[PDB]
Amino acid sequence: DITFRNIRFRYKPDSPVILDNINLSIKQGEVIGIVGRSGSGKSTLTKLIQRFYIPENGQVLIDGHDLALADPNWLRRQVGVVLQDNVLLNRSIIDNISLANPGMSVEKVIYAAKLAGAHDFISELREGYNTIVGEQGAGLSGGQRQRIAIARALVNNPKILIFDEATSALDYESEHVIMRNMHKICKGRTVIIIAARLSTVKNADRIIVMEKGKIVEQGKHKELLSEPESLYSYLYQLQSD
Amino acid sequence: DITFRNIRFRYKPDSPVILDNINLSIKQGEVIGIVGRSGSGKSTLTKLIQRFYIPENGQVLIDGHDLALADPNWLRRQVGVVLQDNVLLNRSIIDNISLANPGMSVEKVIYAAKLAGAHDFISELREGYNTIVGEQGAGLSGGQRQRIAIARALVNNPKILIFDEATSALDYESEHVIMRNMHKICKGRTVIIIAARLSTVKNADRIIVMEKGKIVEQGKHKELLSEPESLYSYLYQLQSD
Ligand SMILES: Nc1ncnc2c1ncn2[C@@H]1O[C@H](COP(=O)(O)OP(=O)(O)OP(=O)(O)O)[C@@H](O)[C@H]1O
Ligand SMILES: Nc1ncnc2c1ncn2[C@@H]1O[C@H](COP(=O)(O)OP(=O)(O)OP(=O)(O)O)[C@@H](O)[C@H]1O
Ligand SMILES: [Mg+2]
Ligand SMILES: [Mg+2]
Repeated sequence: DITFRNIRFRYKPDSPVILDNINLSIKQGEVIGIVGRSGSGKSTLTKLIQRFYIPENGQVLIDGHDLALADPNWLRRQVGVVLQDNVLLNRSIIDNISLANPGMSVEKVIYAAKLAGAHDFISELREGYNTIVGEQGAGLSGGQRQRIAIARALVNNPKILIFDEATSALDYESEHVIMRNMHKICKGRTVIIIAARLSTVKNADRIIVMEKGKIVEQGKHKELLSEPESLYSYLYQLQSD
Repeated sequence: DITFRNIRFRYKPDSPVILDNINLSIKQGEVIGIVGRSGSGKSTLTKLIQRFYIPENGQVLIDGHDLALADPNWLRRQVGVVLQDNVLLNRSIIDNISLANPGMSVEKVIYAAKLAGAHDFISELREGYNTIVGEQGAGLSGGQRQRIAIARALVNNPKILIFDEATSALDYESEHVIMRNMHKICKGRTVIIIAARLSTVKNADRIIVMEKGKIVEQGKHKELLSEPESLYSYLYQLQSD
């Protein structure tokens, strides 16, 4: 349902090759984890899904549609991206979550906040969902902001959801709620998670290991650990050393 | 050399109490980990060490100097903070690292970059340290940007170095490099590390567990892990399973 075929990418005609002959099929309903060293090409890979950039070689396809000849506006709607950092607008928490669709009532707002694990702390603020967030973003803490951003992205409701280190600063309990809810979140859609914390993607249907712009290893968490000399094993065994 | 006595803090006279009756002493040269749930008061604690805000009861002292009497110019040179997200200026890597002390010898810049684990990727670039970074912050990757920021802070050379989730989006190898270099990073200084990944603060001299604006637990990695009912043990058990 999402296909990378013979993808070769570099940023400038002078730039070194960033993505080197990548081939990948991601079928609808799959949770895909993407791991690898800092600078290996994880983010660049997700940018071709959005067509901020075009490859010099190969094709990107969604549902059999070549993105190179697809409608620009159509593609924008299909992809929702949650980054590491998120600025919230100087308005209420409910308004911030409902950005993509007001008129959508309090219940689907709360459900989105319950999925993101935000409803608890919002209920215990005095002003509640009517709490006006900062003129810069953070009248709240980093993780609270980030959970509001996740709740908003769920309301946005794209058919392709990209988490780019979205949870890596959240505490284990907070991330667990979101990863526990991943079964409801990815119903009828594709979820792509780029993680530095390997434990985040432990239950992905497929984990992709990037190195120097190549998909170097692949499989489930336990399948990747079967080879002790694998790159995935080396990073995993660095958890506490 | 860092003391909190009977600290009560809130952000506004309207705001609820964030930090309550906190007492903390951190001697010179130590490496301190701070852990806790999102919204527990970790960032707030470090904000008072810079006097962005002032308490209603209690005192903050650095090297025996009450911050109510401190020179604001002095304190900024004393406390250097690396956050989760960092902006680079649209100029060369060496100009970005050198910002605080330009004209400083090139091998001191390179040394700081080696401690951050940035030297290897910078050298592999076509233009090396002379590479003009993002027309935004980064024509680099997030983790590359982050390691440049860490190097920049080491060059600032503060007596107190605060990492607020600075490594949480770094891969296990890049973070391991920084933590192995920690024994050189904290030569003649104190280092405070806020992390969601509890493995990051494993070898810290002391670990501080925050919960709802209070220091609930305090000790060494395994001393805290030994407690059958402690929050630290509960949070660690959420990592492995
Ligand atoms: N705008 C850009 N122009 C030129 N090169 C870039 C640009 N953005 C990234 N790169 C380069 O492409 C390579 C991969 O970058 P990418 O952001 O995809 O890596 P990443 O795996 O997401 O890194 P991290 O894990 O640190 O976020 C790196 O060598 C990086 O320097
Ligand atoms: N600028 C601010 N104004 C008012 N309240 C704030 C501000 N920053 C944080 N708070 C509130 O103070 C409490 C503690 O915030 P703090 O940022 O210290 O938590 P934290 O432990 O750093 O969380 P995280 O791990 O998510 O960053 C939270 O309940 C938050 O809503
Ligand atoms: Mg990236
Ligand atoms: Mg914080």
